[PDB]
Amino acid sequence: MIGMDRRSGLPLSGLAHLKQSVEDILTTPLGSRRMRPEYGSKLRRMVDMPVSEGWKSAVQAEVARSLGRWEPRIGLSAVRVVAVVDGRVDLLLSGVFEG
Amino acid sequence: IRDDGYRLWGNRTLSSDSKWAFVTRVRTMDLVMDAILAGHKWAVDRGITKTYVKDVTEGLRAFMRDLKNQGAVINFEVYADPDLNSASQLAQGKVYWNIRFTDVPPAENPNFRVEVTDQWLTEVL
Repeated sequence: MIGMDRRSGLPLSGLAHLKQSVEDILTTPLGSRRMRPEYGSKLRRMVDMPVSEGWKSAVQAEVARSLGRWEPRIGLSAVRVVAVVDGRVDLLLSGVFEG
Repeated sequence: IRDDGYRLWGNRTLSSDSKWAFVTRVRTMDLVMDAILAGHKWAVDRGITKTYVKDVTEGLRAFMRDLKNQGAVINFEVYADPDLNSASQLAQGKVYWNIRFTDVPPAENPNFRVEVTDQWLTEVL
C-alpha cells in the first residue's frame, strides 16, 4: 500500500508508511478524529502517570488494542521500558510484521 | 500538641541544673530509692555485725538486678564506701554505700536523615 508522508508530502510506500501508520494510532487520542470516534489510543490518558509495573502492563494491553483495530499488518511482540530520565520514559515498541 | 487534647509534650523539668533536666532522671532517682527503702525497712536499728555491711550490699544488688530485668536502669554498680566506713562511724550508727547507676534517656529527638535518590531507577525497566 502506497500512502503519503505526514510532513513534506512525499509518497512513501513500503515500511516508512508502516511506521507512520503506527504513530498515527499511538498519538491520536480517542474521539479526536472527525466521524471516527473509535480511533486512536488511550496513551494520552497514560501521559503523566507514575511508571509502576502495572503501568507497563496497561500500556502493553492498550497498544495491543489500538493497533489491533486499525493496524492488522503488525503483530505486536512487546513494549519495554528501556530508560528513565526526568519524566521522559521511553518504550521500545517491538513487533513482528504480517500481511 | 494534637487534636482536642490528644498528647502531652514535655520531657524537661524547670531546672537550672543541666544534669536534672529531664523528668525521667528526677523520677528515677526518686522512685528507685523507695523501691529500695521499702524492702529495706530492715538494715536500720538492727545492730552491726561483722558481715552486716556485706549482707545488705548483696541485697542492694539483688533489688537492682530485677530493675535491670524490668528495664528500669542500664548497668549499675553497688559497693560499700571503703574510706568513709570506719570504726569511729560505727559507734554513731553511720554506714555508707555507693549506689552509682545510670538510667535510660528519653528519646526526645529522633532525627531521620532522608533524601530522594535515583539509585534504584534501573529496577524500573
